[PDB]
Amino acid sequence: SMEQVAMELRLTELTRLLRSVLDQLQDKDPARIFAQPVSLKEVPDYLDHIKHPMDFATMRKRLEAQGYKNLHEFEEDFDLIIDNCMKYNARDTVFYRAAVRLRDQGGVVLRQARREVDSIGLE
Ligand SMILES: Cc1cc(NC(=O)C2CC2)on1
Ligand code: NA
Repeated sequence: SMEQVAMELRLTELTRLLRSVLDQLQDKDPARIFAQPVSLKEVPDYLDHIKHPMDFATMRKRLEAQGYKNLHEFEEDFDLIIDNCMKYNARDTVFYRAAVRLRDQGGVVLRQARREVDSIGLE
């Protein structure tokens, strides 16, 4: 149907916006601490601590499959990256501190992203 095509166009446009958002958020992780899944070779007990691992590569996979239907779903995964890190790692670590900085700098990007999604009507 034409209606189905219209919704699919909206999803494609949301995906384009979120790709730009994801690139901007990842730029706020210059150490690439969140670029890939936490290594279970490096951290064998990780899944005993963290029930829903997340990282930028995993987000990008979902994104290019158009697996984010709205901004909320995308933000949920971004928040997992930060929240998982701040639980597993202590306050005085480069890991925890990278998450705090990503959260703070990322908030700015996401604030304007919400306006664009609403204004254009992408969800
Ligand atoms: C625990 C834990 C580890 C990480 N990140 C990394 O180790 C990437 C390679 C630098 O995030 N949380
Ligand atoms: Na902790």
